[PDB]
Amino acid sequence: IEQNYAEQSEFTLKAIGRNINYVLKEANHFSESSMLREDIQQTLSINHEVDQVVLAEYNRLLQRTFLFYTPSYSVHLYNFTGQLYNQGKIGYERFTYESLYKSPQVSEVIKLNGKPLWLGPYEFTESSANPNLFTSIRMINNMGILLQQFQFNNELNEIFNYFGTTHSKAVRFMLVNQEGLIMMDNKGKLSGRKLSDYAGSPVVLGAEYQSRKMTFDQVESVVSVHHLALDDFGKMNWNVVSVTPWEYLS
Repeated sequence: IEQNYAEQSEFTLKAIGRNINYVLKEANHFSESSMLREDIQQTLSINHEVDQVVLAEYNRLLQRTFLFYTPSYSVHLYNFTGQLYNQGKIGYERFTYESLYKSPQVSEVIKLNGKPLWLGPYEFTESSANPNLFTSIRMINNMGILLQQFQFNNELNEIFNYFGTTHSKAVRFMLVNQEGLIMMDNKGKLSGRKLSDYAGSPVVLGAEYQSRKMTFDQVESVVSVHHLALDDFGKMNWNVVSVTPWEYLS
């Protein structure tokens, strides 16, 4: 039960990592296809306020274009001349034009030069109504910015259960960024909190695979970590962390 669970855990965490990447790639394909659309580009090119009738027609285009992809939750489309269009599912946060125009993330998006910036749960400081959302931001065409939020709780939970509940359903899985922010907790208890506040010993974030026995949130456990190879100049610096009760391995 010694080396065996480490064999199993390294495979499982890597598979979880690949499947999270697949979810993002699928959202990327969805964003790419939507933003190539002639009609999407056109009204964003408008450098001035539009009629209320043209607005409601563009809102309906945004609804039909962006909100029928299952995990799509909201879209904000804006230029730097004062125009902002947004639609979304029930409960979505409407961001102010100022907060989007001035957001520090904008500078990073521009450097990515069309590629998407992904912000995990709790990573997008401007998005405080619904911190569980993932956020994708990309430059669209020197012209505007496409800012999308996604509900991925179901999809990531399925990934955890499919690839990592194989031994026990007792296992906790977390997505944790480089600062130790617990972006998601599959037990629904620790989201938004600090990994160092619940792990009794250091957890080596950033490692390909590292495993250590320690107390975690009051349970003697094996804690394993796998860094996702998704980081881009220190953005998207994410890790999968699993916590298994030691009793299940003794």
